[PDB]
Amino acid sequence: NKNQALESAEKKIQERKQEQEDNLAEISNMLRGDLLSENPQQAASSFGPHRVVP
Amino acid sequence: MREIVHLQAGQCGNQIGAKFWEVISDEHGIDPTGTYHGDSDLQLERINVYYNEATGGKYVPRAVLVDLEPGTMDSVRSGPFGQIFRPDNFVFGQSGAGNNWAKGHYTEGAELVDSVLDVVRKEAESCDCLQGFQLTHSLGGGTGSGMGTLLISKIREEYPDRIMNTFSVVPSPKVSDTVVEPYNATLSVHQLVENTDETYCIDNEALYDICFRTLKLTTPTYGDLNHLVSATMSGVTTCLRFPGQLNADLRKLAVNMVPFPRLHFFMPGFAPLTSRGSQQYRALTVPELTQQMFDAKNMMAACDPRHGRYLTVAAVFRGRMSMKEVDEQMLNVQNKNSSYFVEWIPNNVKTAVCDIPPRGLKMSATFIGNSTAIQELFKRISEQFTAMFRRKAFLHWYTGEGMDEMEFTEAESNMNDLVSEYQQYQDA
Amino acid sequence: MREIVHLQAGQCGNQIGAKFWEVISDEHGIDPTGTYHGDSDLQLERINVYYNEATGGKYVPRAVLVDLEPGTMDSVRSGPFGQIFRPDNFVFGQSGAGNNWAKGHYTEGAELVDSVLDVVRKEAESCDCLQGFQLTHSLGGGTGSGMGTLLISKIREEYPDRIMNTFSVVPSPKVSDTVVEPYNATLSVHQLVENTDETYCIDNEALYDICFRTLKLTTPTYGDLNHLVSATMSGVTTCLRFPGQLNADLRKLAVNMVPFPRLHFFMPGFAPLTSRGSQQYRALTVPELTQQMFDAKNMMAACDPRHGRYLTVAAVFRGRMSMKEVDEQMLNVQNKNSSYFVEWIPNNVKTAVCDIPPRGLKMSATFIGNSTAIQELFKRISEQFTAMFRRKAFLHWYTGEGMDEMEFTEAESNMNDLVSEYQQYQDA
Amino acid sequence: MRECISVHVGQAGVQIGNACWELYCLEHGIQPDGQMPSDDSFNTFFSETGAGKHVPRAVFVDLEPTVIDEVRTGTYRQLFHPEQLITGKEDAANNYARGHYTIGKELIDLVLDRIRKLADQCTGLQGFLIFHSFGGGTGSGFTSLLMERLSVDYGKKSKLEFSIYPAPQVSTAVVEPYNSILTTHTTLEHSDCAFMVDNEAIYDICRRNLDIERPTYTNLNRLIGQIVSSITASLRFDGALNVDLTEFQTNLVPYPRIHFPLATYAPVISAEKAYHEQLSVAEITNACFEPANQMVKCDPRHGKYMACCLLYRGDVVPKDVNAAIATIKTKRTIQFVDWCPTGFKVGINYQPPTVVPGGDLAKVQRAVCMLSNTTAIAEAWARLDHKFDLMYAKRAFVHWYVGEGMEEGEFSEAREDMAALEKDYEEVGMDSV
Amino acid sequence: MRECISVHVGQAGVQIGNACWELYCLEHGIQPDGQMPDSFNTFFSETGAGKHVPRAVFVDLEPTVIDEVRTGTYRQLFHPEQLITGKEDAANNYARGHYTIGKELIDLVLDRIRKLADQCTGLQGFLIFHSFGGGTGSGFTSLLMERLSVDYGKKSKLEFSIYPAPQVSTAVVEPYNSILTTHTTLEHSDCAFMVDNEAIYDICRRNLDIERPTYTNLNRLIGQIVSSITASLRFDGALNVDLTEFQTNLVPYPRIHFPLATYAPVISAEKAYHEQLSVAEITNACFEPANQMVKCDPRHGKYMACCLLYRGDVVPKDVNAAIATIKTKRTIQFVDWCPTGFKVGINYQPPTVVPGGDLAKVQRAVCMLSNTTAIAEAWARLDHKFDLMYAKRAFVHWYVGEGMEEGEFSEAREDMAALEKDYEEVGMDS
Ligand SMILES: Nc1nc2c(ncn2[C@@H]2O[C@H](COP(=O)(O)OP(=O)(O)OP(=O)(O)O)[C@@H](O)[C@H]2O)c(=O)[nH]1
Ligand SMILES: Nc1nc2c(ncn2[C@@H]2O[C@H](COP(=O)(O)OP(=O)(O)OP(=O)(O)O)[C@@H](O)[C@H]2O)c(=O)[nH]1
Ligand SMILES: Nc1nc2c(ncn2[C@@H]2O[C@H](COP(=O)(O)OP(=O)(O)O)[C@@H](O)[C@H]2O)c(=O)[nH]1
Ligand SMILES: Nc1nc2c(ncn2[C@@H]2O[C@H](COP(=O)(O)OP(=O)(O)O)[C@@H](O)[C@H]2O)c(=O)[nH]1
Ligand SMILES: [Mg+2]
Repeated sequence: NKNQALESAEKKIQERKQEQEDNLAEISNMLRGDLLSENPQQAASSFGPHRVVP
Repeated sequence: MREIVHLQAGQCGNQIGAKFWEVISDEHGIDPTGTYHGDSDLQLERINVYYNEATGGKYVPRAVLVDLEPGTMDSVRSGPFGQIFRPDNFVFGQSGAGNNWAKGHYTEGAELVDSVLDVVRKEAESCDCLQGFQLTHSLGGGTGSGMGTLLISKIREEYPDRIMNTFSVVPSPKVSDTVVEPYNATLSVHQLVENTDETYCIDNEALYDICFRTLKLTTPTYGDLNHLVSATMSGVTTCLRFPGQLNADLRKLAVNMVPFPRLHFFMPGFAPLTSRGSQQYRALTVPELTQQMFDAKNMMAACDPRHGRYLTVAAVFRGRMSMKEVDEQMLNVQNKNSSYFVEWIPNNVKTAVCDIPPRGLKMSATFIGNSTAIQELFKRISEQFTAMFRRKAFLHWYTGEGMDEMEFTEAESNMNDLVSEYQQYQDA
Repeated sequence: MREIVHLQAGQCGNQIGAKFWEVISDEHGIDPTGTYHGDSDLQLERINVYYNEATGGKYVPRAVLVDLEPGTMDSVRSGPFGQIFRPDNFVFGQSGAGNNWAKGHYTEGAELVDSVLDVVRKEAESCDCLQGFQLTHSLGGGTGSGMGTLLISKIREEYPDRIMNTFSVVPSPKVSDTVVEPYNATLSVHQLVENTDETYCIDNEALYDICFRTLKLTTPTYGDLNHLVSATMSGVTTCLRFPGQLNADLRKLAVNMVPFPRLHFFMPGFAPLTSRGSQQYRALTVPELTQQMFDAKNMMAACDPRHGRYLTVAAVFRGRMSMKEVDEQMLNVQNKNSSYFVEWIPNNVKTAVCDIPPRGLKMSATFIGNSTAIQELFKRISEQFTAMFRRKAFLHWYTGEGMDEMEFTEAESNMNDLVSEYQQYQDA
Repeated sequence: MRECISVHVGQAGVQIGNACWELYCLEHGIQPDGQMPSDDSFNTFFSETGAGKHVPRAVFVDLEPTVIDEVRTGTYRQLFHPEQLITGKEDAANNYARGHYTIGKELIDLVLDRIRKLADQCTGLQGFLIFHSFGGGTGSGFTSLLMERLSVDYGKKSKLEFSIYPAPQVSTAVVEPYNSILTTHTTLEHSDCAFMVDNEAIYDICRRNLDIERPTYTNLNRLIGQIVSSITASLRFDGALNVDLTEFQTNLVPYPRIHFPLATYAPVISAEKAYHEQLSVAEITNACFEPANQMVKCDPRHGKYMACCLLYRGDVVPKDVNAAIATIKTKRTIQFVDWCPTGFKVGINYQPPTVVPGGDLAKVQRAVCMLSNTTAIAEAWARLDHKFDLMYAKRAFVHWYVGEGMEEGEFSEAREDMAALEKDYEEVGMDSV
Repeated sequence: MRECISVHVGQAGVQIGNACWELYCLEHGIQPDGQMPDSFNTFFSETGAGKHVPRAVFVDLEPTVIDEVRTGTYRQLFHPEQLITGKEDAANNYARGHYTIGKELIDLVLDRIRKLADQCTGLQGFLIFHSFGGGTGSGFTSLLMERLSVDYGKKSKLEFSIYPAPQVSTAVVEPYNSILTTHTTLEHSDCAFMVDNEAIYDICRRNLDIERPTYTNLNRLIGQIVSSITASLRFDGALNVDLTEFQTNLVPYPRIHFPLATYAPVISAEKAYHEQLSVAEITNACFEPANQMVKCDPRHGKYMACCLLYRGDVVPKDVNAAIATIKTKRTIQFVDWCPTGFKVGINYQPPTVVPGGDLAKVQRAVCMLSNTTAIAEAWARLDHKFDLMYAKRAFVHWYVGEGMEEGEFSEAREDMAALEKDYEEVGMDS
């Protein structure tokens, strides 16, 4: 029962650190996501740089 | 083995669906040329719901491109994902509807509906077991409001046992694009109340309010509006695309949300929407997801839920998380806000959870609500209809195209009947 | 898991909170940004009482900063600890009250309360056991005096039991920043006698004194004065934050310092306040701190407690110290000075010994004293109001902002009532 | 010679059986491939072929393929027979009419063909264990259709039920009371003993007895899996006082229409907590009868105890059992009916339960599972009837049922028959003077 | 065999428990961990291994005091659940602790107390430690005592409590919180041992030399007193005395059941090795009017009884010689209807030292639970104090609004009045 308690405590810490890793990937995928960045590159079209996107 | 055929009409319907197929392809790992360069086998396991096989590991969407103007097809091909669609599915007219319901439904859309229906039976009957259809259009336009409702009637007389879904974009007065939009909306809700098994009402001004104060964008264009709609479509149908610990597809949502066959007008919403500056100020937890989910400020409709009562509520979730935490939160929102839910339904909120979140997200949720408070959306359109119908404002455009006065009268009559029927079930 | 939502209202309030929050952050260890760069463990044990928690170890303060003009709040943001506050808790208006209780309580303050009440709930909703709220504000203004009282009322109703303290800044006995102070304050006190659990009364006059005869500070800034209100603040919430030999709590302090309901107007004061040169010549011993906290000069209010009988006293000693001394140095007071403590309450003193000491200090204390001397404050605020209402001076301003003339008299009566209660007990 | 065919129907039935068959595989040392690394006690659940394979004696049926295809592509791909995992193409969508009349009636011929193939393979068949949920469509419709087909084809063969009874407050569906009333009325007499669990109680058990916060369905199915292993432990392992599956209908259900005993598992404690206390026989016996350690969300002091069946695993002494139950009977906090002075079935087994890697349970020397048939379950039916007629008064959601091949009068037939069951419990809950 | 569950209620209780269980541990050699590296049975239970979990239920409505134990040196000694805490305190208001904030923890406690009584084969009785001046310690204690009588039947429900001090008084609502608790506990408590604080302060300065003492030193002494009330239950002695006995030979008439405690060889090490603490020496001191635990001068009443508990090396002959002497001196006066007077209990185990305590390993010690009538002065002061306030209806809103009628206060002071009369009637000599 003791090694289970040490294994469960280390598993909860590992799940907490894994939670923080995809929390930072959550934020980093927002600041470059073609929605919140508001870059003027969604207007690019397949017909050329002049035509842009309507 | 549960396929969905996508339909889209009008400029608004095409631009929303162009962003919709972009979001799905990012989730399912499909490049703009149509080949699966993804990572997980869980992506390529249920691709058949939306895409079709093509030779050489190529995936073509099961969508038909419908419009009366050839200018919208140039717009959808100018997008980043414009080459994924099959050119045989592009059915474009020669003369535009011109914000006319009569042209979209009787004289100009009557010759194009046969060409559209040939493509619809072409894609519907290549599926072993089709689940239902999906239509995106706007009720204020001419092509979307007129031919969109015509396609609703003509595919439900051939597929009655299949579910019907329409993502309607109803007009709102405070952001007005066309002047004749109360005429187009009134003539089209009658085709919605009698045919569509479930429908979603999207308000442009609620999308703008979300883009102004919830996401805090300086210059929100239409593609940002279409992204919020498209995330809701993905959240609604994420059950039959990815596994979940307890599932709810389109039909099981329609069973538990629609208590009576004329009560299917919903109130969509998307939970994980935060601004760029508030990204580091939030804790990605289920209580925040649910707290922002039921907020009227986050709602994608212009009718405030506090003015009515929630008949039923759906909750479809995406991500790996706990179930007690979710099940307790829907218990908490029912118990504290007991005045905002109808008494004759004791369990107003249902729950769906999928274990796969969207790409770039760890968690996501979508909100579906059949509330009485959507009757004020129709009541404010009807008061703008009787203001124009009494003096016969723009009616020579419609009367000269082959429809009578009694059609406008019976459209308003069926519309007031729906609002009164909503009022009676709020009284209980 | 007790938690305190800090509603800072008005210019004075927004500056009071800016330093209060900086001070509590320095204790708990939270840095300008919000990450624990501290050198202990108890600094993070009970942080839920004041800070929430985002991702990354960011501890966002649970606070709502409200104002009818963005100015002071924009100035607060651009400061030291000005990036801890969540960017969606800075509810602001566009037209200020302009030293007008009316505008703040009926006109423009009443078009913001709704927005504030939303933020308020969200923070109080994510609270296992919200011990209560805390309003730091000024009583001679408009958003601080009006919207403040409006909020305290709507909140007190929506949230009953929850404690509701207020660090109110009342007018001075000498000079007056605002000419309309008489009205503003008189009109506000009435409300602070009905919807406040324990109101602390700080006067800028006292701050100058304790920053000239005690701190030998020649050029005091409002911030040096605000650090003093911030020290008293922490003292009344140090036992629900850091462990202790004898533990206290906002509610416990209220129970042993509010004899009869109406009287909730206390008088704050610190303890180890010492000069720079007179720092090396001191002897931090309970004996010493208890000779300052009771010394009239170290009070933070105008009322001198030699003209009134302390109905009760509440010392919160923060510092690992000798329990015997704390006690032996309490009887001495009640004994030696025997005419400055009422006889109808056997023991007139509450004692609490929190251990973790104030940063950069060995032993401190926070005294809150209900005294019949507080009648002086309201007597002055009333003699002013009288002179003004007699010649109906700036009445017009208040009148045409959704107000009458009877409410003025009502208030004056309400005040004369509290001052009568005070005197009654004093002589009883 | 002691076999039982375990049918898993619905998503709740399938996902419970994933944890059940993981526990059965770890108990008998059968790897997920189906081959033992290096006895005949596995026969009650597995069927050894000519080679080293050991296929389970189970069928996995669900109308929605998004759950079973996870099993068909998971770790236990090579354990289950491909024909034993049967799917449709459209789910029942919380419609009892879809699970019974329209969609579920399509798949009933293949399932009964697979069941009779397993039954012909068996030499000592004892009963059928069916895992489902009252609140679903497939778990209420196809389960009910399976009972009608099993009764007409197999007769008085024993049929045990492990159903997720609807929780008093938490519900994941709106028409969940409709399916719960409908499936109960048609299973009242095609079922022999239907064991009850609720999701809220397991949530409370995982919160207050286990140390884990934020529990998921995986912890729920493992704890249910421990119960069914404890129920069927006597067939596989040596026991001092053996218990059969034909036993449970004799010593638990007194009257034909009342077959809803309450399952519980008292020694459910975490590893850190288990270090701080012993787990003696008297401590685990009286933890069964605690109202806070009930796996059905209803207060047992509100009603009368009718029949109790206690199954013990591990190094448990029969004398300590006799002393513990005697102290239970002398306690006046709980009370039995006067017409059942015995009220106790005792079962003793020798093998302690096997701890699963990754589970929240601890290594325990003794285990107990109590199946208690109580009168206090009547308040659950009355509350469930209150939810049924609150929407039946305005005919809410009835158009989804009448439009799928089922008559409207069945609603007025099931509720009238359920109202009889409400005061069948009232009739048996009074003393005779 | 002969076990005793210990239910501590409130900061005082939780902190008293800490000192007490620390001593219990260093007496039965149970290291903080919980293991020894059947005397322990009484207070310590046992897992199949050698983990001796205490038989206690530390309960406190406020989540702070018990938390210092949950995360401390004796963290893995106590079972995680035995420590039962709440979410908010009783704010020095009997009402909250007995009607509102305390009516949501009673279940957890009585449940756990039952779970520690199912492992007990000879439960002598429950020891209830608390302080009258606090909220929980007054409210919850009264609450528990009520349902303790109805559930655990007629058991030796003893109670080591802390009565308010003559002058010093932490809270101002102490008069009220302590009258509203006697009224209910008067008929639900067997022996309520009264031990103040200002008396122990005086001892720590005069007897031991620790000037500026803290609640630690005061609490350490309380533990030595509780160790001696339960030393014949654990260790062996020539004349052993069980918890059941005290009630009989200490409580004369029912209501009168407030004995006063007293230690004896309370000396500093620097003094220990300067005096041959004899059995008389320790006895004479255990009666002097400056070593008492409450500042009630025993030279004003009549010892209605006395129970002298000798611990350590104590020849049975000296205990007689000493008691004989006490009987001679007329200052120590006893009521006429108590011609016997004393009850002796000798235990061989010597008092133990704490690594960092105050007293020095003695070879002999005596604790005397004495029922003097001089404890009347205590309630008389408290009665005035209450009367000085109820008249002005002060702090009455803090109770009427927390599930309590104003009538209760009056009803309680009438019971207080009665007890003060009884204590006088039992004095009037024949
Ligand atoms: N034990 C257990 N119960 C579950 C699980 N998932 C859902 N449930 C319960 O099962 C009930 C409904 O059954 P479902 O899981 O939806 O499966 P079903 O019965 O076939 O119903 P559908 O497939 O949605 O038509 C819900 O009310 C839940 O309470 C699970 O993973 N384990
Ligand atoms: N003699 C002695 N008294 C103590 C000790 N520790 C605490 N006390 C007493 O405890 C009293 C304060 O405790 P309480 O007021 O009950 O604090 P609490 O338990 O949190 O009660 P509430 O705050 O009302 O919930 C003081 O009057 C002290 O006399 C101790 O170690 N020795
Ligand atoms: N959300 C959203 N709404 C749009 C978009 N484009 C147009 N609309 C709405 O559609 C309405 C006009 O529809 P219209 O283009 O005339 O429809 P059509 O005549 O059928 O092509 C306006 O009120 C717009 O608010 C879009 O990209 N996104
Ligand atoms: N102690 C202290 N008092 C302040 C501070 N700032 C303003 N005040 C007081 O606030 C009073 C004015 O209140 P006001 O400025 O009108 O608040 P408003 O309603 O937001 O405009 C003055 O009498 C000042 O004494 C500060 O930083 N510290
Ligand atoms: Mg399913």
